[PDB]
Amino acid sequence: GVMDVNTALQEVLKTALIHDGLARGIREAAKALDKRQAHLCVLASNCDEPMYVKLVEALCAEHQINLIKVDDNKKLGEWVGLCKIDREGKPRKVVGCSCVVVKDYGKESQAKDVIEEYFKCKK
Amino acid sequence: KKRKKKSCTTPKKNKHKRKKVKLAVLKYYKVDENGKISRLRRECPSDECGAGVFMASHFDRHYCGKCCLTYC
Ligand SMILES: [Zn+2]
Repeated sequence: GVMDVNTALQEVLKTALIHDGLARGIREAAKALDKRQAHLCVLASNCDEPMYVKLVEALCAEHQINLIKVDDNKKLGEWVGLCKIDREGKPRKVVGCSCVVVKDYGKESQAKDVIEEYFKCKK
Repeated sequence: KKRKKKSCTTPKKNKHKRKKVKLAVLKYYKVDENGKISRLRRECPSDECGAGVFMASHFDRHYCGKCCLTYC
């Protein structure tokens, strides 16, 4: 709670691939949403595709799934892990995602209060 | 024996190169400005991949890639 929601994404997505609970990319995300097995959806607003946001919003509106935004594309690679890390700690080859959907969480406490209570506020 | 090098065949076989289709997710869902969606692809009634896997709209049959089920 001491950190805002912009840092909860760097710990809820960093502790979910360990337990393999994502549908990274658009087609995996669409499969997860149509499978009724989606809990969190993450979008980057930097996608210039017109039909991308429309269908993602429509699927996230027909189903009762929380919608999130990050406003940046490439950096999401570090939130998910599509980067080549160096020995010094330098991620060089970065490929960023546009629609990442969570299906399960891990075992941590720092992110269990920051963004997980940002849902009912919208009700 | 002794090596005789006969490499002659009916030219050379070409390995099937797949076609790079961009954003194939688009054509499965039709989204209007009102929010409601329409499913343009008919779906397979199975258990291994039901609820999310669409079939093939060919000229005479519907076909699921994963199930290999064909409806004529
Ligand atoms: Zn099938």
